[PDB]
Amino acid sequence: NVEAAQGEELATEVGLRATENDGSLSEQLNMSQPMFLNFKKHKVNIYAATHTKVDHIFGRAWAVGVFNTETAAIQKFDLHFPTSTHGALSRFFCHWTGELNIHILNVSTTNAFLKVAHTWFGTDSGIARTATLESNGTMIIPPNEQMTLCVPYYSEVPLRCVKGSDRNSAGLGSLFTQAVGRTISNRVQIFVSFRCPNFFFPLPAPREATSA
Amino acid sequence: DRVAASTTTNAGNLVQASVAPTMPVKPDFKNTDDFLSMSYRSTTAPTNPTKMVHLAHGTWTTNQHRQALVASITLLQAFWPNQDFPAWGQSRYFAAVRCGFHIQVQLNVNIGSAGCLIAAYMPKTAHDHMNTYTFGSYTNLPHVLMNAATTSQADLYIPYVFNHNYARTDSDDLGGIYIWVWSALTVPSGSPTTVDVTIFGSLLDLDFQCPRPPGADTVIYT
Amino acid sequence: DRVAASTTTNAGNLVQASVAPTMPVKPDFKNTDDFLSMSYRSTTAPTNPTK
Repeated sequence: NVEAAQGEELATEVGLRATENDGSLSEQLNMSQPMFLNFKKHKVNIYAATHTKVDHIFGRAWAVGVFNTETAAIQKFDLHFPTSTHGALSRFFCHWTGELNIHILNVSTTNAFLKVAHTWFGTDSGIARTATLESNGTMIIPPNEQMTLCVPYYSEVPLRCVKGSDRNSAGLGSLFTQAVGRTISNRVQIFVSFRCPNFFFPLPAPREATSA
Repeated sequence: DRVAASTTTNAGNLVQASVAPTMPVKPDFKNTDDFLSMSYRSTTAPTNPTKMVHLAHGTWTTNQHRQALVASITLLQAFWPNQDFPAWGQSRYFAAVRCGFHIQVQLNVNIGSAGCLIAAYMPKTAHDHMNTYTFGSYTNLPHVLMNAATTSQADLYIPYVFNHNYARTDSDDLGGIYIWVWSALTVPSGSPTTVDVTIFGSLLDLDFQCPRPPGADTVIYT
Repeated sequence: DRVAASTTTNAGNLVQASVAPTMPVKPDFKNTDDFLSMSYRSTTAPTNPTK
């Protein structure tokens, strides 16, 4: 009749499952979740766009670091993968490759131009390549202004790993800047946003560190 | 009396003032032997390092709680730690490995015991830090659960996954399989307490590159 | 949960109460590396003793 239902073949569908045979982990993605007499599984899109899709979610940028610069000397500033923000959603994956945006924001009480240059290899390539940053892809930023310049992927390691802090292959980069125009208290703030990221392989969900 | 060049594998020979070669009367250079004095297939020798081998057994008892570690295997350095293993002799020359991996976890539980070990796979750059990972989430990894009852064997295939394109043989670069206690075992009396666990491994898609002196290490990717 | 046999070169493995194997999501098992980080031909290793 209407209410009751019976086996014995489809007990797979009613939710009885052997975890010992999982097939591939990705084979579980295909698995149809169990359902009783009344449940309605329907995919309801409230928004046209999806916030869940990898492409969209990392479009929103996130703030890494703030420092004032009063000195024309070249500033070493190192970029770790995001912590304590929605960027930390990327902490599931080790291997990552894709080009990434950098939004730097210039604040100058006294009028000052500031320059931005990025190097995937650190300060030391085995020689000091930091002598002048003009040739390495410098893009000059006007005072009290900001720009969206994105860095292409240049690395001797085809896949960056998110977790590790090791300066060689682990970080997503190392950022260089210097002020010009004889000034002080030129303050910058820098934002990092990925573009069409490719994340490879998962990891377990990381522990929150109270002790650091 | 002209220029004669000769090339085999890596080596090559450029000779001047050559002389035409000689061979015994009515030579037959066909390699195989028919009739056969050996039943084996002649492709054995190069194939041989792919042979599956016992790897790093461990002993899992009552006392060990959850999150504890039964046994540990460092993947790429595992197949030739000693001279005894089949893939050793031929890995003692070439310095790089593109190889894929096949590992079959062997286990035997006397019927009437209950508990689970988990066979996971952690790549090197992941393995650098255990402290970061929540235990309850390790199932995100490529893995297989193993029930005490009604599981004889756990078969998991691992494709090559690592940062750099090629990985160094003599190092740990591929990371390794670590086997964890998912739940304590429960033993009625009398029973043997220790349940022996042997990780019975293998290797597939064999590759080697970049010749080196037999005993010396060489840096490549770093 | 059936009989699964495995054979490579000389060694062989006869298992009872087997479990279906696992592989990482979207696996690609193609051996060779394209693009190539090595100019050598992949048949080098077995060929090498002929040098």
